[PDB]
Amino acid sequence: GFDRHITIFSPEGRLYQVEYAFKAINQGGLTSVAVRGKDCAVIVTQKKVPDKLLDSSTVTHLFKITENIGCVMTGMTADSRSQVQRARYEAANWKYKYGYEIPVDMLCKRIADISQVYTQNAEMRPLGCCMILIGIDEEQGPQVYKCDPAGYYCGFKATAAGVKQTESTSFLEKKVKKKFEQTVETAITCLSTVLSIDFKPSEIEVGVVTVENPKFRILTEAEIDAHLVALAE
Amino acid sequence: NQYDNDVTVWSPQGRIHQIEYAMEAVKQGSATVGLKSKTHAVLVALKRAQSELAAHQKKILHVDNHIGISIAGLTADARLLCNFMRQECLDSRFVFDRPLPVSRLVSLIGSKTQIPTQRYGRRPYGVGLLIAGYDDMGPHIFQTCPSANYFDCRAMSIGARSQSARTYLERHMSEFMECNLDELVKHGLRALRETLPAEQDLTTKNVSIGIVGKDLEFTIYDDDDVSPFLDGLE
Amino acid sequence: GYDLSASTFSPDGRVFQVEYAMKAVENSSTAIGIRCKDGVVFGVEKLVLSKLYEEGSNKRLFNVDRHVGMAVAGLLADARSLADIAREEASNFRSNFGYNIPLKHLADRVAMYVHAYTLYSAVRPFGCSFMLGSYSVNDGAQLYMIDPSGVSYGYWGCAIGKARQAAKTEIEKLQMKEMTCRDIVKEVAKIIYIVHDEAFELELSWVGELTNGRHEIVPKDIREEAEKYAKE
Amino acid sequence: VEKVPDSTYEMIGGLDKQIKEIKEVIELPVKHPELFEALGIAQPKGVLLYG
Amino acid sequence: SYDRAITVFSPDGHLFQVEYAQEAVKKGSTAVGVRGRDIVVLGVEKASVAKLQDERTVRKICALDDNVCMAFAGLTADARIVINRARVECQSHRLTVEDPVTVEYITRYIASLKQRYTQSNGRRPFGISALIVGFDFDGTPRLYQTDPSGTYHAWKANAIGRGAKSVREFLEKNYTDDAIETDDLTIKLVIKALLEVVESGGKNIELAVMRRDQSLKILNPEEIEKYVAEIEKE
Amino acid sequence: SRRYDSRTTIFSPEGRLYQVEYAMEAIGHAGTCLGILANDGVLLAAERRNIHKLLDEVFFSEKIYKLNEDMACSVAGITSDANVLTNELRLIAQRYLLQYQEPIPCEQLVTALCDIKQAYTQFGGKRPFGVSLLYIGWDKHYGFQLYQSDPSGNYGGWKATCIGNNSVSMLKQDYKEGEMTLKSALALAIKVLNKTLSAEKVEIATLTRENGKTVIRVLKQKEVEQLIKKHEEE
Amino acid sequence: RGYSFSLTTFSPSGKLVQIEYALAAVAGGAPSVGIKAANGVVLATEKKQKSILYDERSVHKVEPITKHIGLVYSGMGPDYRVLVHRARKLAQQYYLVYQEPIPTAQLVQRVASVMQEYTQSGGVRPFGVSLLICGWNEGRPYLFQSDPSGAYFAWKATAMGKNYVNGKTFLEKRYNEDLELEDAIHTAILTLKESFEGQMTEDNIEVGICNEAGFRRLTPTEVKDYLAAI
Amino acid sequence: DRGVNTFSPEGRLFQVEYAIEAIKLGSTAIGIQTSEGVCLAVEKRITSPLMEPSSIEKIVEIDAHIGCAMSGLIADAKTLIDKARVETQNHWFTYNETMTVESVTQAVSNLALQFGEEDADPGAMSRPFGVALLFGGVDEKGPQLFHMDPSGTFVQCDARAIGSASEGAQSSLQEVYHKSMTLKEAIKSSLIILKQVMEEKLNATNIELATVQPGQNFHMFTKEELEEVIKDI
Amino acid sequence: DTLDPALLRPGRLDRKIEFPLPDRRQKRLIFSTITSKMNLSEEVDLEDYVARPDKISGADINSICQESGMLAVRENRYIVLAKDFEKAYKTVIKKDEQEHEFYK
Repeated sequence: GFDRHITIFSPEGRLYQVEYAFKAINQGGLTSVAVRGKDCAVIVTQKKVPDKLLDSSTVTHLFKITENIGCVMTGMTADSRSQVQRARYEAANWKYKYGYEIPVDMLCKRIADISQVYTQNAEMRPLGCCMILIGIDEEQGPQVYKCDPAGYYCGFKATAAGVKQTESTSFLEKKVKKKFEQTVETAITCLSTVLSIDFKPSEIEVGVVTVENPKFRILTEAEIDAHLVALAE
Repeated sequence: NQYDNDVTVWSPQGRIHQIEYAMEAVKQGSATVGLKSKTHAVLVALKRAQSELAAHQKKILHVDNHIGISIAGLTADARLLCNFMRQECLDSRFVFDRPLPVSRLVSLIGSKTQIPTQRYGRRPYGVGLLIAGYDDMGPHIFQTCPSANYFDCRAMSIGARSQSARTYLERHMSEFMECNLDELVKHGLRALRETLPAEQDLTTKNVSIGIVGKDLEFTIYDDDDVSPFLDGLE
Repeated sequence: GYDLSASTFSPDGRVFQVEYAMKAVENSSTAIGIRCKDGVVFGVEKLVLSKLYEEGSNKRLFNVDRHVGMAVAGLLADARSLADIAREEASNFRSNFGYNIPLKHLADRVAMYVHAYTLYSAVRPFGCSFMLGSYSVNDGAQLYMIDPSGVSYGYWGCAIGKARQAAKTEIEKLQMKEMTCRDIVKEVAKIIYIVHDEAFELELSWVGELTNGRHEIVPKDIREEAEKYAKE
Repeated sequence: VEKVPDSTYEMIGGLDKQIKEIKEVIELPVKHPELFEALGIAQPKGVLLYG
Repeated sequence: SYDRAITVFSPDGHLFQVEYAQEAVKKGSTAVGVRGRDIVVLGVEKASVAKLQDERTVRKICALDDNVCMAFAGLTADARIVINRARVECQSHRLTVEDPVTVEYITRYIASLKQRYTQSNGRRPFGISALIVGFDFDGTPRLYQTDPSGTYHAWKANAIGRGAKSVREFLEKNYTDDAIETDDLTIKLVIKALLEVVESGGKNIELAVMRRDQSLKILNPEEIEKYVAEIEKE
Repeated sequence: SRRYDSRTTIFSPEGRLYQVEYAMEAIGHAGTCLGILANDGVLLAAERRNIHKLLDEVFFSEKIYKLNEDMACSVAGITSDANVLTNELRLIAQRYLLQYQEPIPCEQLVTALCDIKQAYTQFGGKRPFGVSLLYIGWDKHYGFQLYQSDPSGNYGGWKATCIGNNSVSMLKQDYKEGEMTLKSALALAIKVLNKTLSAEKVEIATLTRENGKTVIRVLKQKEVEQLIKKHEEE
Repeated sequence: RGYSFSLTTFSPSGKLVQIEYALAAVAGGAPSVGIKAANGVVLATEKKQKSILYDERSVHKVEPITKHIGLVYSGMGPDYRVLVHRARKLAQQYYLVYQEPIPTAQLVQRVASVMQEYTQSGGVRPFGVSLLICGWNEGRPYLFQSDPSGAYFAWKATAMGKNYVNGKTFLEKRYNEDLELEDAIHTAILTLKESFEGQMTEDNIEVGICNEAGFRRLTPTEVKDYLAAI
Repeated sequence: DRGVNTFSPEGRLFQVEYAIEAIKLGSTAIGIQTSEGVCLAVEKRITSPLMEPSSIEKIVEIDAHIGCAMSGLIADAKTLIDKARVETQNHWFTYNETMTVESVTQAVSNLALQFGEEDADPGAMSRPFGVALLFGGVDEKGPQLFHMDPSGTFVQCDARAIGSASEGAQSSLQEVYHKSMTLKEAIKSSLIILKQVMEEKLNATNIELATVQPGQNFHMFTKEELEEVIKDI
Repeated sequence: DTLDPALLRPGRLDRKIEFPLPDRRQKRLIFSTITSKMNLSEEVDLEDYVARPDKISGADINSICQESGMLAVRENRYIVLAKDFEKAYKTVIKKDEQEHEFYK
């Protein structure tokens, strides 16, 4: 009966809502690629303003969870801010409930788990946005994670998210088997080799964290402009 | 018609597909007409007799202490809505100790009948109120609707074939903001006397009217008291 | 039949109860809002049906918190509902945190309210696009616009309604940044009279240095001054 | 045409209860109907071979 | 928390869930009772409980408290709930007024209960039908027969089982004044009425009698045989 | 939504219950474990799942469950549900003790479980408990007794009834109702299971006593190799 | 909010349609073996990601329930993580009331109890994760498996996930009742080695043992050690 | 199917216009308000003759001076007859006086169109009350009878017929009543039942008649009074 | 799958030969042959792309190896070293599928 209507099991498994929710994150498509540095988890994404009538500062993906965790999401932007507000809620709730500021992994476990209970119960749709989110803890290096709308966080080096995910992860897989704090030949060049725009410093948003300075920083056209003119080797 | 399980759904053009059909369900109801002057607003209703004979299912209602209504649609649902409107109008008599203004009255019932339009498995309040009252400024008159979208109107007619009463009443707005009670209610009854099936009389039985405004309570004129309002031949 | 329920996706990921609500504001009149350096000027098209409705029969420029505004587009019942709970939301902010509500937080709050209201088969989505707008003494002339999907963007000259396909072009060709709002109140009528291609009894409200963070229907004099932009 | 049926006779690999029961109900109702019309039996017909 | 409205009006005024319960009482045992003017008497043709039953727990005949007792017919497991709630509120009505509780009141409680399950949100109104017999403070051996629509009738035969339209037309034919005696002609009328339907009482029938607010006595198959033999002898 | 509900608590147009008799066909797929009582105590006789080596040790099996000192139960049908309900009914047993300091005469327990299982098929919109489990027990009131229930809700004293596939008719030509002499009840149990066999693929369990307190034995391994050679012919 | 009607229901044949679909979603899951051994068990599983891109020290499939009980799955991804959350909570209710680490049998009672009501109770679909249990519990080790129905069985060896018929037949061939320590690990490795889709990488398998001192995951330097000793 | 709170492509609710049916099903009742009382009668349609006919309650006294007369789906009225008498003695309790008939009729008809699937606690109603009835009562205004619907619509009535004879008996009653009681409205109303006759010539076993007169409180007629009236016709 | 169920019947065919869409112990031999009729400069590896065994014919082995040579015609090269192998393979080394995480 209602296999493609309700989040229930069809025959041969394959519940037909999460891959209908995966196809929802490709709608429009403003595309993030995250770069990890043995000391610096940089963030990259592309962002297109339609008509020079939007306020370009207000449109972003690039949200800040706390003073150590940033995030970027490529899903349908209606479902984005409902998901990032609960992640801010569980970050501040972790810091009030368990003392120390939340490390990056089980935050993504927890929002992956409420996305699971979206895709476990009926009468709610699994909201279509995936959370590329970075951050540094005291013990290990910089980390990066992505919970999907099914709740399967992995623990990545360098995936991507949005339209043209496969070309991006193919480029990163071909360009990580060679061995990068500057990330000048990796971060932007995944975008400029996948979709071939060779950006001016407007349309790209970059959010770094460093081990020397773990505060999440969103960069501006000055430093990303020096970062782009460093592609003259 | 898969849009029959249907105050949650949208027709693919723009249509919510049954709370405009509740607007059909008050087009089906009996005809009435209210209007306003510069001083006092009036309400006039003809009452259908679908029986032996009756009080003809008395339409215009006492809610208030000068904020009177005129129902036209379901009657039990109308009485539920005027027990709401009645009870919180008396609650504003209780707490603030002033007359509740007519605009906040019609706005918060416009937020009360708006909730079942929103949620699941709950029909809209299929009744078209034609409320009228005299607050601090001039005597307002509000059509509200089962689509929860009221109108700060003047001289509105709703009910069965009430569009002809509107098109009489639209081309006779110039002699409003004057035209005292004795010549105003004549001007409303000859606006009502077009929704009738073209055979001759606004009788004293079926016509019940209501007057509200400066220095007079919302006053109901029933079977006897409508007889001093008599004129017109067409 | 992958339609008729907001908790069910399309086979290509497109929740049809949202895009059916989006055309449900595309069959309603325009309401443009133009930002400039001293505040945000609204202007709403009116489509006065009969002579029976008086002036301001239905308010479509509501206000919320004594400074942000509510130029709405779609169903006036739904827009009036989220208008009054926006009033309650800035009420809970001013009562709760004391400080007068910054508009970005109110647009994100009402935005996630109307978004989280589109995740359930037990509710319908709203059928009303609407926009906000104000400025504090150090805020800038912030305005935002919110779809029935729940997405909220900061704009300069956003326009929602039926003829927004026409209306976005003139606001784009109008000089946007550096003029002092009084002229653009006057210039708003030029946009409204162009996009009305058929009583057009329009209505304007703003917030500005002539207001100091408030709202007024115009005061009432540009209604006989911006009416003189007929014959253009 | 459907030359599928391949001539077979008695080379069945070790089935004797089965051939006793099918020969009990496939040549007795053909070549000796006389003891069925005097035994009170109406007619045996239709055999299901499940295996 | 299940809140779907099951028992809803279809077209032509037909409340299909209740008539589906009417086939559900049409597909049960064959219960029967006689108001015999000083005694009351039941009977329900039982199945093959001798092969391997326990006769103690095959009881279509129960007892409410001491005088009122009922014979259900249909679904035989939704009935036991109504037995339990009848016994509970029957003890509560011994708590308040302290009477040998009248049969009218407890059968109004049963009919009101089943009518309350023709109203609530999603709970399938019962497929049982009762024979509330008994007495009161002054003799009066009143019998009552309820219904899945919650309608109780104070009739005097009410064979309401599965093949019991023939039994109630037989009892329409053969119950005028010949059964006004103590027990023998009444019980003979019952065992004649169920021996119309099936076979001999050594395997099938079982009965119960009640005499003047004492001694609710069932009849073991040794005693039923004597009556059966008399009927056979006729 | 009302398009999505399975609507379990609906009568058929033939009057029956669709989700209930689908549980009755769930018993015929998987189910064994007859039970025989005697003048002495009562036994279950059961079958495990298959021949699959890969099974280390069951303390009690997945079939026979202990409930009190003087009761036990066996399970047919879906094994995931009944586990829950048997812990559920186990709670019932102990709280009767907490209310009465009695070892809960087993008909009280079967009545309670059948009332809650009837409550799951009455309302709530859920699927019924797909298990026709049965019970053995003793009380000081009655003798050794076994009861048998089903997902519909009714139950009974079912002196030799089996559950599951290949349905008990041979037992109602072989059981001597007066005296049974429980060793020969074991012999009849391995007769029936020998037609439908060591303790790799059988699970037989007896209930007996010594000096008043009941003893529930699960009939450890070598006793089965005794009884399996207690045949020649059968 | 909520539904309060069961979506799992009975077929006209007389069986649960959702539960056999759940066993289909289990049978399309990653293969995992579990071998009960004379002093201790081994629960191996197969972690094949999409590319060589992810952190193989980030997510686990062997993970304990708080004392000496690990549990490994095969099937749906995050429904497992819910069952670990519920299982740890039930083990800590038991630990705070009875002041001992939970017997493995009772943990399988309560995990099979919580997986049952998702075959009922208001719109929820059943989990579709047939995870299997280990545990030392006093004297002799235990092993179980809670199906998405809610049943559970104890044995000496099993497999699950992809092509588990070959795992059950192959473990039926090579099992001894005294086969106890690292030989079990050996045959577990050559049960995953049977298919694996290729090359038997130590970062793509992880095992967990219950060697009478608490369940513990094996470090990646120990699996590759016995992958050198193949 | 569709639910209960939906409007029909004719214009009205489904369950209400379906609740107008199952009033044609069921027995017929009539009532006549006069200037010195109000008479009610109902032919309660006994099925078998093996039985007791004087316990089919279709004339039910709400109070001493309000008597109702239901039809249609019988015994569905007992909850709202219960609400009628409980509301009646609540009015006499809190206000120490008699009532009107539009206050009991006002109070019962609020419960008619008050149902729904997903609402408050499950003690609410699912289907509307499929029983049409009319309260014959005497007041300090006057004797009067208020014909209810299952829609909650109640009207002033002086000569109203319900049940299956809602057309022929109503049209016959339309031409035979104008003046007053003077003892013969109760004999010119069972005459309408005499034209209605379904099974039996309207003896004192199959019709129940009761009048409410301003001098007395009510009078449910016994057998010899009824057959005293039937002898006069 | 739809041939005819009367085309065999032991007389018209009597046989049936499955062709396997080959795997590990065969795929290596296909690469060994098709590379054995080309110019190689031993920067290539053999079993690295025998690895990732995922749903190949022999025809697409001839496509990725033929495509490797033709992608080496860009720089007018008479051999193939590193990228044209890997390069063509990834480009059309099954132009991917569509996984599907969680289950698996």
